[PDB]
Amino acid sequence: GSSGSSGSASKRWSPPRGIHFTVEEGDLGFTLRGNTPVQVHFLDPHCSASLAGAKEGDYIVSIQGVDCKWLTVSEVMKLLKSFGGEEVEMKVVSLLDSTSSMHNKSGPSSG
Repeated sequence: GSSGSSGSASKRWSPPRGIHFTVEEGDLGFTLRGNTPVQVHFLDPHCSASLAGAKEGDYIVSIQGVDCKWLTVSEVMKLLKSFGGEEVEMKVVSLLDSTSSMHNKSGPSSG
């Protein structure tokens, strides 16, 4: 095991979660947007993945053990489809990064 050393300036991802559900080869209830790692854009609350115990913006890392960190949307989609109607184990990690920031303002117009 290990913890770390020195203040290495670099992004940090959370730990991978363990989801348990049965893919749906008809209505996943969600989609995959972006490039990679693809995220979970829950479209339906009564979907499946969500009902399992997932969240939004969930970045899939692996599916049943498969590597889904570089894979895109098509890939994963297939990696998921393949496991249609089969209880798989999806792992997602949360992204941590600064947020909010000051910006310039604008002025209204007359009439």
